[PDB]
Amino acid sequence: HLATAEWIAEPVRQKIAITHKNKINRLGELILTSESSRYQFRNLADCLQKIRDMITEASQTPKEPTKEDVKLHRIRIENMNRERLRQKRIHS
Amino acid sequence: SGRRQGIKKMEGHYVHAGNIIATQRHFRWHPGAHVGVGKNKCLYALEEGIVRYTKEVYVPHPRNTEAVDLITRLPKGAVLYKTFVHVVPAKPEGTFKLVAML
Amino acid sequence: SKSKNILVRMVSEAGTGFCFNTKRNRLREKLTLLHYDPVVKQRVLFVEKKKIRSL
Amino acid sequence: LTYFSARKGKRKTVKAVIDRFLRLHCGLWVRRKAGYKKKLWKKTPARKKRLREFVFCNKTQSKLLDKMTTSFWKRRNWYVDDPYQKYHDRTNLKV
Amino acid sequence: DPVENEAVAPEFTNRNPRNLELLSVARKERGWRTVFPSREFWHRLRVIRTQHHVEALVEHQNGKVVVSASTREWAIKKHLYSTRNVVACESIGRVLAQRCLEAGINFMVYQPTPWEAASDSMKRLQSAMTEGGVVLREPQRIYE
Amino acid sequence: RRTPPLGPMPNSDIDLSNLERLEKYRSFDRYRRRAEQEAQAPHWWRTYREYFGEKTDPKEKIDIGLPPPKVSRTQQLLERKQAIQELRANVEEERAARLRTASVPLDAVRAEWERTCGPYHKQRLAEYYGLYRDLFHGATFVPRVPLHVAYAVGEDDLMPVYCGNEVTPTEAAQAPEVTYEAEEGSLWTLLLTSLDGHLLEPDAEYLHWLLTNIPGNRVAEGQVTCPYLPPFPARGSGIHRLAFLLFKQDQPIDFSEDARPSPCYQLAQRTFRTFDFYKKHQETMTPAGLSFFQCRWDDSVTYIFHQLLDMREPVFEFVRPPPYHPKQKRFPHRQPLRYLDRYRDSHEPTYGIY
RNA sequence: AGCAGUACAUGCUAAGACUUCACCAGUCAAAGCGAACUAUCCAAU
Ligand SMILES: [K+]
Ligand SMILES: [Mg+2]
Repeated sequence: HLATAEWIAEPVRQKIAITHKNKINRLGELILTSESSRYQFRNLADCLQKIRDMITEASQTPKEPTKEDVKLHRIRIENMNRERLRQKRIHS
Repeated sequence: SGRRQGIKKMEGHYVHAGNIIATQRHFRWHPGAHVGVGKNKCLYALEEGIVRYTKEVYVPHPRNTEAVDLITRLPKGAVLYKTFVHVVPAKPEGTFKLVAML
Repeated sequence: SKSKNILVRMVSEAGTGFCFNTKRNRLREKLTLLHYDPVVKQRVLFVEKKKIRSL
Repeated sequence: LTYFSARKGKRKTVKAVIDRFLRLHCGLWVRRKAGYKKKLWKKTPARKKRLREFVFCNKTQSKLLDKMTTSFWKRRNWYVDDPYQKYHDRTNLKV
Repeated sequence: DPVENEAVAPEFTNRNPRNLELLSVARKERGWRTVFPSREFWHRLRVIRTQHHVEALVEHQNGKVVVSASTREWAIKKHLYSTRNVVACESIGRVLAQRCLEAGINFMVYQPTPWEAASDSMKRLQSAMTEGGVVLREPQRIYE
Repeated sequence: RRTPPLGPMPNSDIDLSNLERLEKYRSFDRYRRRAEQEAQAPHWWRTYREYFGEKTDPKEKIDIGLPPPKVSRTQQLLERKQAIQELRANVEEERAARLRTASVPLDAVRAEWERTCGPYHKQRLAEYYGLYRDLFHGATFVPRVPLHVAYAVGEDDLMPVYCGNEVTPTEAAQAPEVTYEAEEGSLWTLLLTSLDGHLLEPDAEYLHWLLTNIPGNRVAEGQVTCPYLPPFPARGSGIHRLAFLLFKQDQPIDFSEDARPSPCYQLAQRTFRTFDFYKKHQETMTPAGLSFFQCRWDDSVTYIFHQLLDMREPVFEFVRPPPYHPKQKRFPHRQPLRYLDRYRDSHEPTYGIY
């Protein structure tokens, strides 16, 4: 349960919640899964390493600027044209 | 002293992506839908599906000087035709599967 | 003894040591090229160094 | 091929085969392409890449290589950090 | 115990014709390398110039016409001195770009000939489309 | 062995006796114009159109919409010709065109376009988006009545719906503002349907909104047969079609059978099929207007599932078929070492009995 | 025909195929990364 995680710092829990909202379920539980290995030891180690990267990435405020994925590029152009269609209430 | 060139996959045959449909010294069969061309004019499937041979109107690229000269000298009303080979995609690109119930 | 084209080895100026053989006309000065260099993963100046064979 | 050595009365291995081939425990033989190191200047990148591949021998060749080598060369080995370790056993092979 | 609203089919069926195209996973018709123009697109801009009129179409690779602007239309014709000049070609681009955004069409390919591309009419028509939000270049297909 | 052609062969009318005297194309464009025309024509031989062209019923699509308005062509042509002569008379108009400074008012163009070609262009767009295929099982109507739907985004802004433009679920959280030209005494039905939203049945739809017996343009006074529900496209399910349908009633209609509770948060109760709904009321109401937009998942959708729908949010992924490999053989002659990796399921070393 | 022109990402990697045929050798190639974005042994190192 991310919100009530004493071990994680309160500013970090907020940043993790927005960044990894897609992982948090209806109950507010951050869910991490790994299936990259046959052995449960390696799978569990992958999940724990994921938790560590989340806390580290959260505390590193200057997120590195990087080239967007090709999927993001068109979505940016689509979002830009969608705003172009927005109009203003003529009489308000 | 002979070699084997020609249609590897006949009409209605099932091909996988990368299958060589035909090999030719010169363009005898032209690439249609989902059919790639190699450096040696080899025709290969770009998708999985059924091979089809059709007769389509031929329009060369505007910068293909040799071919553009031919069509410009044709009598008006005359259309060039060529044999094209196509692959009809048999399967969809993918499906949407339920993966989580958050 | 004589050929129209010469096979010569181009060495990268980066000092990595990557070299590739290339063909140039016999009656030409030492060739310099911006050939791609795998070691540095980018294009780099290449200097003609040694004659390998005559075609 | 020597089937019965003069001093031991035992079959002998053809050392020419050991120099050129790798035998996987599953019975496959790996080899290099002929001329992979020769005249690279006159070969296209695509031709050069397939020339440096490690390729399998056919059934007929594999059975011949098996006869030319004694049982020692067919034993299972457990070399440390062997690059071909995973290839010694076949997977999902119905036949 | 089982919520009624939580009944979900294992496979989702999206019948939207543009769904896979919008996601960039729909396959374009590759091939036709020896002939002109290419079929490797989802949507294309085609400009038909006649002796008296200018017409610009946005059509799917399957041959359907999504949106179109033509000087034959009275809505456009009444504001034009001439329907066959550069101004008409620029006006068609501006009108078509607006109709494209309204139809959710943001990307398409333009396949002109060497002389058509050089001409000022197509340069002005292309500029109007780009200034109207149309990119005139499609995103690459996502194979993996 | 030769077989006679099964019809007129191409380039057969061309008289070869006087080849020099015939008129040649002389240009790439003229040949291409003729080439495209010939391709469209039907041919007895096998063509690309056969295998790839869609197979649709030859019978013409039934028209279930309002009748076309009556126009006097003679008077219309008269006024238009006089309008162009007036415009061309101005010296400033000719100078602007010659100097390439003239432009057209986009707003005035769209106003006239809505009155004239707009209904037929909206029908073409609806046909391209499959609305007729999915809503009326291939039946088509011309949206004679321009339907203006806009979503109030914030206080001073409005997100319009223009037949396919993308609107986010956040912008569609509240019922939109709907306006149309209706004469006094008329009664209308307005429904909002999600063609691609249904999570259980492929062919079913969700009734997001249904207003019936609307007197004129007063949408607020229309009976709320189904309360408005925001579009909830599932995450990873792609782009969904949301279509507003305006029906022109011929008389007051009893929609008790189609009524739904207020609030209606049961997906079973909102399961809807426009064809079945229209089929029972075809006698009394005619499809008049059409608007639609494209919607994809956004953060606001999660609120709809957890709060409004009281369910867990379903997530989907686009899954491609597993790569094809030929049946593995015991001896893969001339294949690279990596051939064995194509048929390997685990990357970690295995030890068997040891 | 036992070559030439002219480029220097004739880079890397990798599904699936072809092949004079038996072998050896030879040939084509999607996607991806990065760019552009228009004979054997022998002998020399
Ligand atoms: K659905
Ligand atoms: Mg590629």
